[PDB]
Amino acid sequence: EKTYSGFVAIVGKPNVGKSTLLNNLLGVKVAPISPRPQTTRKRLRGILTEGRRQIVFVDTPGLHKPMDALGEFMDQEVYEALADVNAVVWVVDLRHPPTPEDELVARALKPLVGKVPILLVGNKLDAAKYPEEAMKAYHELLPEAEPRMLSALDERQVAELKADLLALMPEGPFFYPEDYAKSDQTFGEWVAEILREEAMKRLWHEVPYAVATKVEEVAERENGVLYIKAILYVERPSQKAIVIGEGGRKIKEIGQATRKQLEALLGKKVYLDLEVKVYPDWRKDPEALRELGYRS
Ligand SMILES: Nc1nc2c(ncn2[C@@H]2O[C@H](COP(=O)(O)OP(=O)(O)NP(=O)(O)O)[C@@H](O)[C@H]2O)c(=O)[nH]1
Ligand SMILES: [Mg+2]
Repeated sequence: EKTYSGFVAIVGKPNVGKSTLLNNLLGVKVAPISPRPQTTRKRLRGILTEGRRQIVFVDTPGLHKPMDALGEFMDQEVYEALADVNAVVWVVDLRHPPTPEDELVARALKPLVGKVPILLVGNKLDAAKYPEEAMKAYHELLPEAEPRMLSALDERQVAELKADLLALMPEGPFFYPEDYAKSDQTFGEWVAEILREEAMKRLWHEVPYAVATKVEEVAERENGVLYIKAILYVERPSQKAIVIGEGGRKIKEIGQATRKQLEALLGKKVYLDLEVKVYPDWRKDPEALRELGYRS
């Protein structure tokens, strides 16, 4: 009879496991993940429907001090993610004590204390040496939050968190139909993000942060083969050379890894063509940002 529905923002500094947590809460990979401290750049909605209850999760960019136009967009994305939700999941890395970036998040959540439930989720319990001490320090930054320690990779602990969040949703009609996709994004966007993820993990120094991607063509082909053409943009000529690599070895590595992940997630054959292009300092180009989808 009755139905419950709400939004849950997932926030925290970069690299704590926010996107990993979302994918595991949903049971399907919808968000890019990488070991680099600036992977997510735009809010991403993950739709969880369980029985008569629905949660629209909002993954967000890691909170940080903006350095350029892209950073400003990202900062605005976090701010807007926190404007109207029914609960907030603040993810922290239990492997170390709070950093100034974590304190930045605690500060951003103060106005929500007492207004919306805040769950302080300590992540990476599996790799933390001093989980308890770390968790205690994080909690002192926002005493009002409900603390818990887990690994976003642990099925049982994540399922427990999911149950606790569903019980917090207010009565109301579902925001999305119960048969809606697991995330609110186009197939093209999802593919471009998978490619960016594989690129970021295989590039170093400043290059990962200069990478943007876009799918320009998707089409049925060959013998049940899905054809995909995508562009990997960089900000400068020296980066293009490095992404391509000696004899095109680097871009081939990236392309192969992306094709294989795509085939494993889609369960079908994929033929992927990649082209590397320079989009002149696009992170500072308002027009470029709009073309690339970082619009607002
Ligand atoms: N050992 C361990 N690693 C984890 C866990 N959860 C996430 N990670 C790792 O932490 C890194 C960052 O995870 P990710 O989900 O991209 O973090 P994020 O908070 O979304 N980063 P950003 O804000 O930049 O988008 C990845 O290498 C990921 O595999 C966990 O429970 N245990
Ligand atoms: Mg992320």
